[PDB]
Amino acid sequence: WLGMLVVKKAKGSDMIVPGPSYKGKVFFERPTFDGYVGWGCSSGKSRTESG
Amino acid sequence: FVCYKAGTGPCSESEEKTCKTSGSCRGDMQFCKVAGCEHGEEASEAKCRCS
Repeated sequence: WLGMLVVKKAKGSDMIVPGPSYKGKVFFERPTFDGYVGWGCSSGKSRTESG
Repeated sequence: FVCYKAGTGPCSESEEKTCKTSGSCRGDMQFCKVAGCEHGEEASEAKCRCS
């Protein structure tokens, strides 16, 4: 947001690291190896236990 | 590998055979790792969950 780096969109080729419980969550980011990507949902939806 | 549809139960032979042979199915990390899977979350009415 400060203009330092550039965030990348949600690419389907990225793997989600298991272990955290994504149930009840709405948005979460994961720093990948080639940049920074995020994962979110639409209105009225949330991730499951797997995410 | 056992497949079953959420709410309905075990699916018929056609969809499970396509899930096993084609590779465009939807499953857990083990299935996506040993046979590949497509997670494009496209418009669909139901999908036989395999685990």
